[PDB]
Amino acid sequence: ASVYAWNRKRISNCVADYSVLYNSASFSTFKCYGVSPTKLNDLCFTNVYA
Amino acid sequence: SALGKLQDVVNQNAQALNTLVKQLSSNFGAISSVLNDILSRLDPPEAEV
Repeated sequence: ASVYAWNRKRISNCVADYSVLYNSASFSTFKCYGVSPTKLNDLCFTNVYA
Repeated sequence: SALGKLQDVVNQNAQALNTLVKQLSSNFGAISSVLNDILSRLDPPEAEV
């Protein structure tokens, strides 16, 4: 989407593999706020919004 | 009520102690009052703050 009209999707009832994103060398940036990017695989969420 | 003086001593100590316990839930500026929520999410350079 265009930034003025950004998309949103809900993630639920699933296993969230965060190492697959964190250790992907293709990202130019990966900055987490309030949580360490390396502890994400050990955490549970109500849901996740992307 | 005849024994109110003794009951009063008991009530005051109980109240003081319950207050001490309730204070553990205060954040005092923290993201969470729970020490484990801090530890399970942040790396030491931030967790320590």
